[PDB]
Amino acid sequence: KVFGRCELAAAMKRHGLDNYRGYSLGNWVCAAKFESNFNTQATNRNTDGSTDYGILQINSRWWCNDGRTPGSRNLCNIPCSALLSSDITASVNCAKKIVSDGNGMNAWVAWRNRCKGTDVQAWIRGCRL
Ligand SMILES: [Cl-]
Ligand SMILES: [Cl-]
Repeated sequence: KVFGRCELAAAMKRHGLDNYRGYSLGNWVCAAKFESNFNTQATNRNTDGSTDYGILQINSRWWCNDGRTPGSRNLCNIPCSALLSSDITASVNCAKKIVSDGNGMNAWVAWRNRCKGTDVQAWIRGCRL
C-alpha cells in the first residue's frame, strides 16, 4: 500500500507514535517519506547482506528474520515479510522497540540526514488529526 501523507499521519497517531519517546508525529511521517516514499512494500538490500523492509525500512540483521541474514538477532520477533503488510501495526510496534534502544530516531539514516533539525510539523500540516 502507498499511503497518503495525512492518511499515514492518522494511522501512526492511532498506533501511539505521536510524541512516543518525545518524537512528535511529524518526525515519524518525515522518516517514512524519505525511507520508503510511504510504500509499505519497499525493500532495499545492503552491502552486508541485510535487507531493509517496509514503510520504516527496518533492518533484517537486528530486528526481523528474513531467513537469509546470517547472525540475525530478530529482536522484534517477526518475519520481515510481516513488515510489508498494508496494516502498519507490525512496523509500528517494532519501530517502538528500535527508538527505545538508546539512539532514538538516529537509527534511521534518512531521518538523521533529512528530517532532524527541520520543521517536521510541516509533514502533518493540513491534516485532520
Ligand atoms: Cl510534528
Ligand atoms: Cl531520544
